[PDB]
Amino acid sequence: AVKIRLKRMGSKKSPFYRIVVADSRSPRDGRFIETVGTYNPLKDPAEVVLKEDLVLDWLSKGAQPSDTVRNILSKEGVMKKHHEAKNVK
Amino acid sequence: NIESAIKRVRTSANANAKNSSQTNAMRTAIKKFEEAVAAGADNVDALYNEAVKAVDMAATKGLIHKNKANRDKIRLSKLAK
RNA sequence: UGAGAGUUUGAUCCUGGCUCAGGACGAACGCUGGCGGCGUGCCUAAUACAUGCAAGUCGAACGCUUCUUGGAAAGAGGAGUGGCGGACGGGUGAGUAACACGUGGGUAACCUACCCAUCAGAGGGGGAUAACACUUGGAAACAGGUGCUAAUACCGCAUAACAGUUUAUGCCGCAUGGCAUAAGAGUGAAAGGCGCUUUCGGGUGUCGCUGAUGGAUGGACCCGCGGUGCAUUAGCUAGUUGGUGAGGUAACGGCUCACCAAGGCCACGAUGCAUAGCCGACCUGAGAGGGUGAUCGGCCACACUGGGACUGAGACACGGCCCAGACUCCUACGGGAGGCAGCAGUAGGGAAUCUUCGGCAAUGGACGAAAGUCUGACCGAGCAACGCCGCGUGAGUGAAGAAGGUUUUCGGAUCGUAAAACUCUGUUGUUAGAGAAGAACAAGGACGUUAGUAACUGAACGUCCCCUGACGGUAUCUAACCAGAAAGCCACGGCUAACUACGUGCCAGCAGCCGCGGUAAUACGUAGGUGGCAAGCGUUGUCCGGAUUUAUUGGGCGUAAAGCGAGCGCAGGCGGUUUCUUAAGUCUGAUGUGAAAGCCCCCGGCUCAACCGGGGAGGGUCAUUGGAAACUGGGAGACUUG
Repeated sequence: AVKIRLKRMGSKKSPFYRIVVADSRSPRDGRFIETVGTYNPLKDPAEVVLKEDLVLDWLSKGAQPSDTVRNILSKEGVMKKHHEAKNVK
Repeated sequence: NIESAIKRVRTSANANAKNSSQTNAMRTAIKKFEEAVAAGADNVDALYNEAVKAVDMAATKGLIHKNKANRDKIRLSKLAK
């Protein structure tokens, strides 16, 4: 039940967010296995700061990227590349 | 206190009842078999395969997981047939 | 990156204790108002808990019932069976001196639905029941009886052993043992759900179901080493130690039974007693090392106290049950009800520690063909000057010392161009607008793409529209007004910058230490003068230093504190010269690991700054593997000085 997800680093008013990749038994900002990506919550068009190297390696193992990961990596087409290089493979 | 697991309580109660019946059925089947093997007379194959059926159907139709059934068939076939 | 200063005497040199100058109050300011950036906030009672919230979901598994519209069916609603989750998430440090933790390792003694991979497959029935209607007992909680009914609920039969032995074969390993092929005895299912073609069709795509092998995720067992005080704590142990066999276990095993012996652990500290959760880490040190275990993160353990299991693969289960005990509320007195060390909130304790606000918009859970529903996780809001960022309380000019203060010989000094006055200003404060930015990417639903089916006709894959922000009138900007609203702390005999007048004048009271007083006090007390931090500054407590005052780095025993009254020797510490070997210690290379955030350094963004981001050095006294053969250590010989 491995699962890639997000992680907050806020202050009071202005947050900063990070993608994080883990197993779903764990808490969100708690433990994990390794690291994937981040993104700016402010200044749209914000800073799409992605690894885009471990998502397809990680879903080769088989996981479930969450709701935000699918949209903001379909902006980079990684989920499009997921069913483009895995349903075609 | 309780919110919605009282249905879980009643489910576990029914499982107690029927699992108690099934496990007692299995144990009495096994002892009914094991009486005959030290006896040495007739009815040595019918109750043999009935004991093996009882163990296997309480393994799969019932549940232990697989291996107490497997250890029993090992210690059984290494003793009777 | 290592600063010493007072105090023993009439004076001197040593040795030596006491005190001070630095920083580390997770929470007491008697002052005061700028804190609007970043963070924290019951450490004493693991004390007792009113009030609400904190776990539900599935109608494409399946029967029944209440409504907008006597036949009508979509949407809605009510209960139940049945399925998955309540073992995650959040709290606390009471216990624990032990494989509980940290690090290195072992699985030829180990287990797992929840995500993919592979192959085998994947029928016909029964018989009840809940719900449902009526009655009995009920104060109630809840029991009971009769009758009827469904399923992916329950329940028996067919088919495969590929698992599992056992046999032969070949191959190998560290003892057991393991790896491939061929064969002797028994074993399942939901046979179900949706949508299409529906001309008998009955083929279906998907979602499910079962068996056997795999990867990955999670849990468990064992092993070497490391972290505490007491020896005014020297013996402890019998399932103990080993063997035999059996039961039992996911798994090995005295885990447990029966038999045979008496073995085991200890001066390197067994056993006993007291205290403590362990770690990554820290506003101490020149460094070796001392002190604390909060954040935040990892592991372990606990749920008013003690036992015990059941369902479930996973619990001996924090808002599950059963029993015993304590305590609390009702009882129609027979009987029942309850466990905030989850979030706020309550009373007591204390030197001391906060709001009973919204939403899942952001993110993360839980179920599902879908919208969706829940979340005191979390996002964020409202308090405490509780600590750190970074800026504020005008600036340029302006006196023979305005007035006036205190002091004086009265002739002057200082307050003090600092006033008064001119010229400029708005980081801000008031008013009003823009901006509600950035906070948000967004299921699904139509339009258009792949390996296959007879057909996206429907399926599993696209671009474009639709839509929503609790704090939000939030940030930020623009423009108008006025120097206006924006100043507080302790001493001045030395250590250690700062003087006067007078009073009480062995007494009222100051002392960090030396030390004052006692009519001429820079020491008691006033009043003015000055000093150092600076919207924060005094006092009190605790931790490291200064301390070479436990000295390995880094001290010494003739008289200062300090060689046992002396000998003899077990164990122990250290050993003469030399040839060859060895490689345990030692030096050296390669490899895996020492979580992330931590501190530092390089680079960058928030107007800089803290805060955040990218990259490597640090933490091994670590594990495997290869050399080096001087010194120490093990083996064989030699020599004569001891």
